[PDB]
Amino acid sequence: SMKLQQLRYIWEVAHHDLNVSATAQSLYTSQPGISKQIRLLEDELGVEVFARSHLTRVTPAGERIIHTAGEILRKVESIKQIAQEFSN
Amino acid sequence: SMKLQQLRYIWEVAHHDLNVSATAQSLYTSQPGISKQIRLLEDELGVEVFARSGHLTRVTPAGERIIHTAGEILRKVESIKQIAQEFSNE
Repeated sequence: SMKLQQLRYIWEVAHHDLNVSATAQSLYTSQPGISKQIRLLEDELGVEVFARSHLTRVTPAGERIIHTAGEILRKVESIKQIAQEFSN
Repeated sequence: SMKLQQLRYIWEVAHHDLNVSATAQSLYTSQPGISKQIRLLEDELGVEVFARSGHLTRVTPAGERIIHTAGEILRKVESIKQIAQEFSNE
């Protein structure tokens, strides 16, 4: 049930200073879409990635999950590079 | 557009002797769904992960590399679930 897009969203929200609207604008998607997908992720993981009030901070569990999400996204980039190397 | 589900599929087909129906049986999904999702993945990457003949015959040279990275990705996904479990129960 966990989606790469969900991992992309939490990584991008964290690197746009927890501003979901700015994240939405840069990823050319809606703010409700991002929020709903993050909430689906958190329900499945049973932990919250961000503290809310506005998002205020990344939680201790969130710091770990986002860091691993970044590793996953770099490996997805590695797959595209492998594909480019074995084609024209 | 690349999906975690597609990385799981190419990994499991590779570890089920390239038998897509056996792979479907283990994952509790349909064989046509799996074959179509792998094809979409190969369309997006522009290379085949498996050589074809009517049946899949072998993993391609790019396929060996891509499946290996897919395995790394799946294990990192498992670690996120492990991290979440340890914090939700603290």
